[PDB]
Amino acid sequence: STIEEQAKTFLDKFNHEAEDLFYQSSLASWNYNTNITEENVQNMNNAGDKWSAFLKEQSTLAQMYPLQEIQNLTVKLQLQALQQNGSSVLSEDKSKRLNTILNTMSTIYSTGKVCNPDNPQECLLLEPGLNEIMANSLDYNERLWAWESWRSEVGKQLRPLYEEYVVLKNEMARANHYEDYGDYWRGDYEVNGVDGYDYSRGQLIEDVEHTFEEIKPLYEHLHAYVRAKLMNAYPSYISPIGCLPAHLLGDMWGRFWTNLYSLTVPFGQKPNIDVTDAMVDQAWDAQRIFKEAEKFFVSVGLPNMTQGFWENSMLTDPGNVQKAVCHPTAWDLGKGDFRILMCTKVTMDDFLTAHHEMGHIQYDMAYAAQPFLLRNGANEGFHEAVGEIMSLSAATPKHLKSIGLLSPDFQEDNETEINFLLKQALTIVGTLPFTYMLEKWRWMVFKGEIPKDQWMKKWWEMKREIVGVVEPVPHDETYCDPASLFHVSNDYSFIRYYTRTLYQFQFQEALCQAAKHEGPLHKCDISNSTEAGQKLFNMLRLGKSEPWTLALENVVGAKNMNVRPLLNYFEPLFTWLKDQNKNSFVGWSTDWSPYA
Amino acid sequence: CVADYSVLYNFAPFFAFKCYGVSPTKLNDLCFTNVYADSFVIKGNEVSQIAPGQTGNIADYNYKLPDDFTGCVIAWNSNKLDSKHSGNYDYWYRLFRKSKLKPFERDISTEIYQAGNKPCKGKGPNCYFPLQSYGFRPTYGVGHQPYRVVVLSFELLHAPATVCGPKKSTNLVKNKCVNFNFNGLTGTGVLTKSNKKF
Ligand SMILES: *[C@@H]1O[C@H](CO)[C@@H](O[C@@H]2O[C@H](CO)[C@@H](O[C@@H]3O[C@H](CO[C@H]4O[C@H](CO)[C@@H](O)[C@H](O)[C@@H]4O)[C@@H](O)[C@H](O[C@H]4O[C@H](CO)[C@@H](O)[C@H](O)[C@@H]4O)[C@@H]3O)[C@H](O)[C@H]2NC(C)=O)[C@H](O)[C@H]1NC(C)=O
Ligand SMILES: *[C@@H]1O[C@H](CO)[C@@H](O[C@@H]2O[C@H](CO)[C@@H](O[C@@H]3O[C@H](CO)[C@@H](O)[C@H](O)[C@@H]3O)[C@H](O)[C@H]2NC(C)=O)[C@H](O)[C@H]1NC(C)=O
Ligand SMILES: *[C@@H]1O[C@H](CO)[C@@H](O[C@@H]2O[C@H](CO)[C@@H](O)[C@H](O)[C@H]2NC(C)=O)[C@H](O)[C@H]1NC(C)=O
Ligand SMILES: *[C@@H]1O[C@H](CO)[C@@H](O[C@@H]2O[C@H](CO)[C@@H](O)[C@H](O)[C@H]2NC(C)=O)[C@H](O)[C@H]1NC(C)=O
Ligand SMILES: *[C@@H]1O[C@H](CO)[C@@H](O)[C@H](O)[C@H]1NC(C)=O
Ligand SMILES: *[C@@H]1O[C@H](CO)[C@@H](O)[C@H](O)[C@H]1NC(C)=O
Repeated sequence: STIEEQAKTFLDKFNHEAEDLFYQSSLASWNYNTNITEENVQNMNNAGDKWSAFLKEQSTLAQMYPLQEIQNLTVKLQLQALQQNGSSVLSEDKSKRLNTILNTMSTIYSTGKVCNPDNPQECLLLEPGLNEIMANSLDYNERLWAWESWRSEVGKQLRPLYEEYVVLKNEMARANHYEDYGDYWRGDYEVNGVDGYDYSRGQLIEDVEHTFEEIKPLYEHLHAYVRAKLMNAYPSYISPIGCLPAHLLGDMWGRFWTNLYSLTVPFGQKPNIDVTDAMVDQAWDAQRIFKEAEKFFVSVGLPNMTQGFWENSMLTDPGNVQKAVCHPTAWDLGKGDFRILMCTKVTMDDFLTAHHEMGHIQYDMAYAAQPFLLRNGANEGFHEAVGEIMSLSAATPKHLKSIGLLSPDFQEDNETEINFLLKQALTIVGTLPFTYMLEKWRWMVFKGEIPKDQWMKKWWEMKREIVGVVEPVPHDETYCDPASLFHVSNDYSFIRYYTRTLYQFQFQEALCQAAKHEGPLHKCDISNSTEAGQKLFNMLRLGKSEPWTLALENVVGAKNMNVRPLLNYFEPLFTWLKDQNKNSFVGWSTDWSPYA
Repeated sequence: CVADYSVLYNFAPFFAFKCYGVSPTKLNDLCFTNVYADSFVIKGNEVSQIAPGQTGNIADYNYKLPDDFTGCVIAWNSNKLDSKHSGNYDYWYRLFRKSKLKPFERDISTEIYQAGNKPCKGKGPNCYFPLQSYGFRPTYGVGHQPYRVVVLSFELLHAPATVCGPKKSTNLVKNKCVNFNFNGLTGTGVLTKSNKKF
């Protein structure tokens, strides 16, 4: 009779079909993941094709019922999802060109190679050595040559491809209900239907600027230290207060400075809290680590993994023709099948990664009872935060004493916590400038403010300003540094992390506050807590029936984003940065150029 | 006939074997008019949906029962026997029925999922087919596996029962004062050997 009755009759079969065909496609992909053969590739591709094509038959009837007479708002959100992620506007030619550009971008980026200097005999890719030459090798000439050659050999080819891709995406968004593809990315966090929790699209620019400025004095304080330590090993290359060259970052994209831990160590004589050496002595292995990771959820109160998961998940790389890719994946297939495909070594870092991966599986299992069309977190970043908070909490010396590998005789002092604080800040604080600047440049390039010939120039205008890092060799419009980046060259929104980092700190402080836990914020374990676990489980099973603002106000009683937990976490480290950098200049010199 | 109720206790422990309208201790010594043997397959989450009175969203869809269902319904897993890694799409069930059903009534008569502006009927949008394939796998967790279930109704009504539990016996002692019972012949005395010609 009414719109809702017909819509729910239509959705009754489609919910089961979305379970079934998506499970079939994900199972084909997972069988291929556990067994890399050509026929598994074909099965994965065909299953994905049939699933995504069947999505069209139901999205066609989804648009058949418009969205202006819906009162449950379950039908409204589910029809919006159907009309967005199963519908399109581009004609066959424009969509075909878009997909061809994506395929060519991926092909060039993955198959691109850089050869050894002054020789075409031996050539290397990006993954084997380039991620490790920057990380390990420190020679000026070799790193400069590799950086220049690789950046040229990717950006020069891919820059016109990106210029075509951005125009096609802008046209598609204009034909859509968006101003531009930049706004299309800006609409991911959008909220509608519930007053007092609706999110305005124009606030995304305004919110980010609010807290970042207040944290700008911290980062330059960190920049006051790094340039001090780097000049210890690179005296002549670096200016005392000037901008840093863009080929010694330790990584291709200047994401982190943590890998410079030895270079940027505060105190290099106190041994690290290490249990990997003690792991062998106590006959530890992968199963022991994963079982204690399960015991973590057992003690907090979250439901633990079923034996069906432990039976089928591949913990170790089979090798031989049974080759796979052990990248951390928290597979979400449903129907009770949630499995983890990641190869684990006997280390504390792999222990952290195992917690990180198991957290997302925990969340997915918790909200699996929800309808498949609403089996999603509050937004993109909440699912990441669910595992990230547990991964962070797995870095506590007291719970590591409770492990037993680290003897209880271990002591807490300046140099067993400050050394970790600096590493954590280099992981978290150091990535903020590039993290915001990438989104800023993508917004600028998609919006159309910059003339085409100035597109690269702006890219190098803010590199000296936001991050304080200057190029070692100028790159013109032919080069495209973001074309060497994972997300930009493959059209992936980078805004998820700049919000997940904000949400995880609030989640962690809520867990540490509701559990009545004392001490510095870097000492907080929730294993022996129930209020924190219960208040997390409240959000675990909710699903998509709430926005991100309301769900965030269900954590600390605050709808919107905040930075206070992040500042509090490094507050002793903030005092350290303020105290130890008294005679070092605060800031950076943009006009300085090391390239003569 | 003679129905013993220790036969299932010999068998594997059936998970949701429960009794509602009968006496568990008197099961082997109670008389019932007849026995009904409705046997079917349910998935784990909606096994309890086939409930007396508390008709679940599956019971009104597939098979319902009166409020005071007297007897016991036995439910147990049939995963390994009845699950395939390719999906038990051969095992179907009307997941999309429209209203309440009636006790002792198969859903073989298809109740077309018709709800909307379309008098379409049959199969399709707003006229869907109620039948849904289970698609079972032996790898599924709890709630998505073929729990095979049977309804053993212990009806006892106006018609004579003639369906009761067995009765055991003891030894025979002769030349000793004793009480006795011979198919309902109470009395006490001394039992010896006789030379009569019945
Ligand atoms: C609308 O429809 C689109 C389909 O176009 C959906 O978009 C997909 O969303 C999923 C979910 O995020 C994306 O999957 C993600 O892929 C990332 C990249 O992984 C690749 O690279 C690694 C190597 O680094 C390989 O091992 C891997 O096999 C892939 O080749 C993953 O990193 C992501 O995992 C992250 O989350 C898990 C927890 O779930 C963590 O444990 C991980 O550590 C990691 O942080 C993720 O799996 C997929 O790429 C998207 N497709 C496209 C084309 O963009 C939308 O989700 C959908 N909208 C809905 C359903 O609302
Ligand atoms: C708006 O949409 C939601 C989601 O589709 C509807 O939620 C559904 O609500 C009904 C009754 O309110 C639930 O049925 C209940 O099932 C339980 C368990 O079987 C039973 O104990 C109850 O007696 C009742 O029958 C149904 O499960 C639930 N669906 C989901 C997916 O949660 C809601 O009803 C809609 N609003 C209106 C006014 O219809
Ligand atoms: C991975 O997949 C391949 C092919 O998809 C499997 O190889 C087949 O295995 C079956 C089962 O023993 C044999 O009957 C076939 O002859 C094999 N064919 C080939 C071409 O090898 C392989 O067994 C799978 N791996 C695992 C661990 O099952
Ligand atoms: C949570 O509680 C458990 C058990 O109450 C703690 O485990 C004890 O840890 C201490 C020191 O690590 C040992 O001396 C005991 O033998 C442990 N007991 C058991 C039963 O394992 C655990 O340490 C607590 N969590 C934290 C973070 O301290
Ligand atoms: C962990 O899983 C096992 C299954 O083997 C279960 O018996 C146990 O109760 C689970 N722990 C908790 C705390 O639920
Ligand atoms: C080390 O910790 C002690 C705590 O007793 C403190 O007084 C001292 O200032 C700390 N050292 C530095 C360099 O902060």
